[PDB]
Amino acid sequence: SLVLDQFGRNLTAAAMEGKLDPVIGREKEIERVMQVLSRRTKNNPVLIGEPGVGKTAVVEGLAQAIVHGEVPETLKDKQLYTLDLGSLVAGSRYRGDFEERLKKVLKEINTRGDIILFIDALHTLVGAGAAEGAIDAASILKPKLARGELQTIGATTLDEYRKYIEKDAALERRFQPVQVGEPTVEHTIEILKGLRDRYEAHHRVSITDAAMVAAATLADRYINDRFLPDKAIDLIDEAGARMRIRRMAEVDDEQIAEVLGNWTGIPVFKLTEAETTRLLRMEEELHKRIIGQEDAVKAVSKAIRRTRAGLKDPKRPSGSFIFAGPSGVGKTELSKALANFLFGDDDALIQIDMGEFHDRFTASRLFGAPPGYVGYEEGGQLTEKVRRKPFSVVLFDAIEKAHQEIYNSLLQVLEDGRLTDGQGRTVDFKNTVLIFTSNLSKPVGLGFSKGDYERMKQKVNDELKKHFRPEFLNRIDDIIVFHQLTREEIIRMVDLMISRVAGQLKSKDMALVLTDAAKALLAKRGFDPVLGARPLRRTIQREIEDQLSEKILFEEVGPGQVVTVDVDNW
Amino acid sequence: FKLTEAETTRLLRMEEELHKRIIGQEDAVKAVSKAIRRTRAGLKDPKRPSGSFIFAGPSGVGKTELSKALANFLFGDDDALIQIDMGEFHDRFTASRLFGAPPGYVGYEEGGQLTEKVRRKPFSVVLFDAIEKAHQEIYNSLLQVLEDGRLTDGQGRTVDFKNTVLIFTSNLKPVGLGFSKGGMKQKVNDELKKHFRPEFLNRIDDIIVFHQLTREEIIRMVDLMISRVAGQLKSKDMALVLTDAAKALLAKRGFDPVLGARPLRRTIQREIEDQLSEKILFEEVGPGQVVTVDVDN
Amino acid sequence: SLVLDQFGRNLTAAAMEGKLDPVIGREKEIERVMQVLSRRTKNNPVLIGEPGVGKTAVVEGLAQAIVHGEVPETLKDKQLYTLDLGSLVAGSRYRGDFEERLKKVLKEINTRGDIILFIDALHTLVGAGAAEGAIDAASILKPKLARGELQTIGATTLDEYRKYIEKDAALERRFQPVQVGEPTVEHTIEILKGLRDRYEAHHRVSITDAAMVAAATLADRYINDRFLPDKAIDLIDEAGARMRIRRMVAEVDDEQIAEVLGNWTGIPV
Amino acid sequence: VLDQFGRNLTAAAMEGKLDPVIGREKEIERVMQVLSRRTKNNPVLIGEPGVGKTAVVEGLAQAIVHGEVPETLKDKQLYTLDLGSLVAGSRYRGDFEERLKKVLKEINTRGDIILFIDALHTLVGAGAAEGAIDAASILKPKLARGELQTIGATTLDEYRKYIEKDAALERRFQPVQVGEPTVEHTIEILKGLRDRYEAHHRVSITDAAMVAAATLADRYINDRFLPDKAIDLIDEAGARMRIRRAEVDDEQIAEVLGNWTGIPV
Amino acid sequence: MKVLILACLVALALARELEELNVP
Ligand SMILES: Nc1ncnc2c1ncn2[C@@H]1O[C@H](COP(=O)(O)OP(=O)(O)OP(=O)(O)O)[C@@H](O)[C@H]1O
Ligand SMILES: Nc1ncnc2c1ncn2[C@@H]1O[C@H](COP(=O)(O)OP(=O)(O)OP(=O)(O)O)[C@@H](O)[C@H]1O
Ligand SMILES: Nc1ncnc2c1ncn2[C@@H]1O[C@H](COP(=O)(O)OP(=O)(O)OP(=O)(O)O)[C@@H](O)[C@H]1O
Ligand SMILES: Nc1ncnc2c1ncn2[C@@H]1O[C@H](COP(=O)(O)OP(=O)(O)OP(=O)(O)O)[C@@H](O)[C@H]1O
Ligand SMILES: Nc1ncnc2c1ncn2[C@@H]1O[C@H](COP(=O)(O)OP(=O)(O)O)[C@@H](O)[C@H]1O
Ligand SMILES: [Mg+2]
Ligand SMILES: [Mg+2]
Repeated sequence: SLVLDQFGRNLTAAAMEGKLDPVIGREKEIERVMQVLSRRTKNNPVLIGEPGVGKTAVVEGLAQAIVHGEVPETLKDKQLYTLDLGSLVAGSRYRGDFEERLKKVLKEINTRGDIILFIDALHTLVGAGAAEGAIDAASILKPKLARGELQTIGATTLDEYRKYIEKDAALERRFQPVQVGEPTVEHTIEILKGLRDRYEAHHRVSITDAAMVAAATLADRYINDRFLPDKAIDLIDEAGARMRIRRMAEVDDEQIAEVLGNWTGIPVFKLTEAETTRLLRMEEELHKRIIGQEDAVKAVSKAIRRTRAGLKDPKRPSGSFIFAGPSGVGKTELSKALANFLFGDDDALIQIDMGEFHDRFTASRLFGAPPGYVGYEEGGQLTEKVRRKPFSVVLFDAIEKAHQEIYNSLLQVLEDGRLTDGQGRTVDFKNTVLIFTSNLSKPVGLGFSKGDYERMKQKVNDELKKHFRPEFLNRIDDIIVFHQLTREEIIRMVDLMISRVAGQLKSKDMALVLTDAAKALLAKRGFDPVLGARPLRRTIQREIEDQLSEKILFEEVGPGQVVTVDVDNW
Repeated sequence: FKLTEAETTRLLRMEEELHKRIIGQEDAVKAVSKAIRRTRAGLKDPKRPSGSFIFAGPSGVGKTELSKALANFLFGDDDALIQIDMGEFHDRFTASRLFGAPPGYVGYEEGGQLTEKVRRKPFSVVLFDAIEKAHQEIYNSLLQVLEDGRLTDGQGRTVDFKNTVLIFTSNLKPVGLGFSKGGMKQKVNDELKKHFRPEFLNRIDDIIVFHQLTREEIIRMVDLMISRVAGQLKSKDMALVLTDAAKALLAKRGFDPVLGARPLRRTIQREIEDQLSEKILFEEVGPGQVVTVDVDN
Repeated sequence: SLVLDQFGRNLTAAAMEGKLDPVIGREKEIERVMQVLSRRTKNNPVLIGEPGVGKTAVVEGLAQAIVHGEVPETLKDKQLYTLDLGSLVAGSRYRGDFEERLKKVLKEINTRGDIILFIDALHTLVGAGAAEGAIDAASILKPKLARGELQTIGATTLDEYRKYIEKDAALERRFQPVQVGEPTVEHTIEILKGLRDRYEAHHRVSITDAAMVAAATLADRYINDRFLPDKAIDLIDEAGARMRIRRMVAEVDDEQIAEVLGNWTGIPV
Repeated sequence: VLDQFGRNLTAAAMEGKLDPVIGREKEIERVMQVLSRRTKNNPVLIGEPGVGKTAVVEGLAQAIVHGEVPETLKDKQLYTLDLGSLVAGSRYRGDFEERLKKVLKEINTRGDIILFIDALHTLVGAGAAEGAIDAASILKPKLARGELQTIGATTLDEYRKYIEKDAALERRFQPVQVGEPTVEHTIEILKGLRDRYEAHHRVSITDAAMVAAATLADRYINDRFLPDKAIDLIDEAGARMRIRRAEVDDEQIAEVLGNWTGIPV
Repeated sequence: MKVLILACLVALALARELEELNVP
């Protein structure tokens, strides 16, 4: 009576007092447990399942079914007890002070006769009074459990069923694996509808029927490490507690989705009017620090506007791009600009140095090492950067220097949006923007022909068909051949590159202003169609940056306003 | 168990229910539907797995999509598909992800990322996506999987791959070398003989080389991919209606024999659902309004 | 009460005594913590973050938010304890001593009900009091944390969140990962300007505003083994600790921190 | 901190039992510069084994008595601490942790303790593991608030393998590089130590012995460092003179070097 | 070059708790 009270929670009395949350659905398994409990010799259902799928809710749903009368007449009016093994070990010091107290439990179950133990965390049972080859709480129960004179529901995480129950398979015999599967999206809506009363009352805020349809769909596709009948409750309560935090109304689709935006980082909430103007102004905001490259700025702006409107495929990344073209025209400048639009900084860009994968065996940097190898404690240099940041821009910088077997690790990345690491954890790339910059010059062909962007687009498109397999270019959304930077585009890149040099001078409490004669001279000495914007970058370094670096050290230009004037031109 | 009257009719409807997702690929479906009819008629070989397939063929014609249409048929979702992405296995030593670490090494307690997926669900469709992109002795670890129907774990547990349907989607541009009339399957079959070790090919029940998606199947594929963006992604009180000239324009732009159905999918996110995503953010047509799509030119 | 005082330190009482340094910024991060703590079930946040970004400083910002009353009323008059897991393993030679000490903690928390049990280094919970035949402190707390009858803040390095909380996938469910990010440089200047009086008082030096602006920009540009809200304080300290050294007031300036950073990485700045 | 697991180096320096430290006056200032910090005031002494890292701290413990403190290191006792001696005697649970929480309780109550722990490669994994409770989990909350001043000592490899591979341990110990001394610095070490070696062995060590001990040790011995392989030569030669009995010269330290290395004559 | 590192994980050297023999 009170022997079980001081070592276990009376879960049947918790259902009479209404302390248990209403278990709506998973009643095809409550009847499955009662089919196991009504057996003769081994009547001990272990509820195995992924962590969070409601394994301990089924027994809470069972203990409610005891007092509702839903229970059959073979388990009618049976007091269920969640036996705390930690409370049995506590209060022991000496030899026998665990094993006596567990025999006090089973003497009462023999006496009282309507007791169904619930060993929550049945993996705790092995090694509970001593080691596995000694008298512990497992070895005491094993004569009782195989006879059928002790009914004991277990619940174990599936990962912890293979590690502790299956490791000593004599205990695995005494229990029946009652597979508690993860709810579907349609099933966890009506789980949330029954749980709505307990969370509307605690948070003092209403919860819309749409918000639980939202918290089921948004928890399914945008969470890929938790399980549904728990990760949907997380969106309800954190939005339920967000509403009672600010009021110290109701919970909408937007209230759920802005919780998930603060939990993953993925902007899944309905865009406000101030922000969605920037989404339509994405090209013009990307053109603030990229110049030209208009077909590429459109192409990566279409991928994000498709993502924010919610028209992207839920089983694919947000965008898969290959930035091919001549070197220096802004293949990596744009991938930093796209990572500054989405975040604010360009070190939020996941730059994968893909040129240092030239070995045919550095693919283990992308998904970690397999079991049996150090580099198993590290999940990988790519999977663990997206397990943390699911909404990312993952730049694969200069892909054409790697081996062909690094591309093959990235096939399912592009089509399925998955990349399972070596330690067995799939990582969603479904919300990343996968950029593959390829650097694939002389202003003639080889031989006799009649001929920039003309006879270069069809050239590099056939050099991607030659270097890649046609299954990789199949999975890439858009391949954008990049323009060589024209003369009128180098003039505007002077304005971009000088404004960082002048930005370096704002810390020196001065400012640099250039004349139109001098910006033209830097552009005339910085133009090269085959190497573009780095010879402009070197010209400003050779004629502006170092000559002002000397004149700072002469004290010739201190914090006064230096204007760089042309020497002579025309 | 002996089948429900509903489940008997569904399983004779198994071709025509897997054709609700797979457009075309008729001999591919009625090779993998017969393997489930063998299992459910009580004619499963109790040593051999339920099905063992190489879905070879051109990239994008439905190799992975049939493995997902099979997994949705048998389970209700394609997230019950055990998909082992074989592009991850590039060298010989990532075979310790199929069956886990041996004794005395780290990762011994986790005991495999394929064996433990099947100890939980022994009835499973196990997809080996891009099996050509594995090493030459990754799939040599599956030479007892496909006759004896079991794989010994690194911890020492033979796991029943008998009630599984194993699928090896191999991936096998225009015309080949030399003069030939017309213009193929024997090129794909014999490339498997040169790549795969013919110990592994004898254990495969059926090698199915897939078809080119014809233009009459791309028109039916337009209706399937528009049915993705409407109803699942336009639950904004928005309805997407396409005129029959608009689906004809998508089929004429998305049809290239050598790739199939991904150029159609890239066309829809270039004609339809990126122009539509500009109209939702601008709220030209917005939530609470039916979208029709007239033909552009 | 007395049971919690011998197994941990009250951070709320430490915030009354002014022993916790000011947390300038982190308003949206403490708001996320108090959002998670106000849940009905699984009201357990974890401040995951890069090592040194102020994970334990966010909770120090919470302990002085309770004293200031800037918390919501559901977290008003909470006593925030840093649970010393070493104090629980200490003197647990015999079987069931650790499990007694942990259930005595939880009996006091259910009694009072105003306890937020901050467990710094939550990766040490998996294996806490784990012996040959014992019950680890994870498996005792897992029924408490899942039902929301134990409010518990964790603080774990992202590296130490893979190896010990994602290798215990049951315990990862019981918590909520509150990503404490590496702050921007302009946020770090406000961190440093808020900590100006604590390091003025201990190093007995006046630290000018440009020195705070330098030591955030100089640390971010020239130090990569640490994170911003720490490698910037690090340059403020060895500035001022050298002035306690060489003088056995002198202002800390841009020159006083650049000569620290020059003697730090070997980079002449 | 009890005298059970270490000893008071400042009480030894007050009684003058520590070695006179000639040289390393710049390194002691860098230790005082790290110890004078409000937070993270934990100088790890990175140097090769036997370059004088304890001799930095033995000179630092003298500087507490000599009054060279920055007034935040004034009247601070400096208990050395063998971290492995707390490990020794632990086969059961809470043996290491009780003796580690006792010595941290005796710092909060006393209030002027500066621990010198050597072997910080032992710190990571002092208990069972990192997920278990080790000394690299108990010290860390107090090593970030400046409430615990621990002076470390690694090699450079132990610092790379155990601290630089440990997340959130790089930021709590601040590196102080105790370099390998030159040959003239090593002679000046020996000039300061000779009042101990001539009074312990009751011999007279000539000036020619030390200029040879700083040269022959670098010339012939490469498995071990100078400010120890040179101190050893005039140590054993004083013991060999006490055994054969008195004056040590470059002939008395000569045959001492010939004893070890494979030199027949 | 393609020489594999062989992690070689040790068995857990762990602590032991105690049953104690009661005395007056
Ligand atoms: N079928 C269900 N109906 C209602 N609520 C459910 C159901 N399944 C789970 N829950 C809810 O899930 C929350 C707790 O998680 P759950 O009970 O699923 O954990 P679990 O499956 O036992 O996982 P673990 O093994 O990690 O403890 C509670 O709010 C509980 O009400
Ligand atoms: N379109 C552009 N807009 C802005 N800056 C550009 C552009 N193209 C090049 N630059 C500048 O050129 C420099 C390097 O170019 P970027 O980082 O874009 O390399 P890339 O185009 O990937 O070429 P490659 O990888 O072949 O060097 C940067 O200073 C960048 O700002
Ligand atoms: N038979 C098909 N039925 C329906 N959709 C198809 C079919 N084939 C291709 N598609 C469309 O194109 C996509 C590509 O199909 P799938 O994923 O099966 O490619 P695959 O044939 O495995 O190619 P790969 O060689 O790249 O692996 C499908 O997800 C679908 O959107
Ligand atoms: N927002 C902030 N306001 C004030 N001080 C801050 C802030 N963030 C960090 N700090 C200070 O910077 C240091 C960060 O160390 P702290 O232990 O708080 O962070 P942590 O990332 O949890 O580190 P660890 O993982 O080592 O515990 C402390 O001195 C702290 O006071
Ligand atoms: N100034 C000094 N620098 C270095 N070692 C010194 C100095 N003065 C004395 N010693 C000697 O250093 C030794 C102490 O050990 P130490 O060199 O500190 O070892 P470790 O460098 O491995 O910590 C003793 O032999 C002591 O006499
Ligand atoms: Mg549970
Ligand atoms: Mg495929």
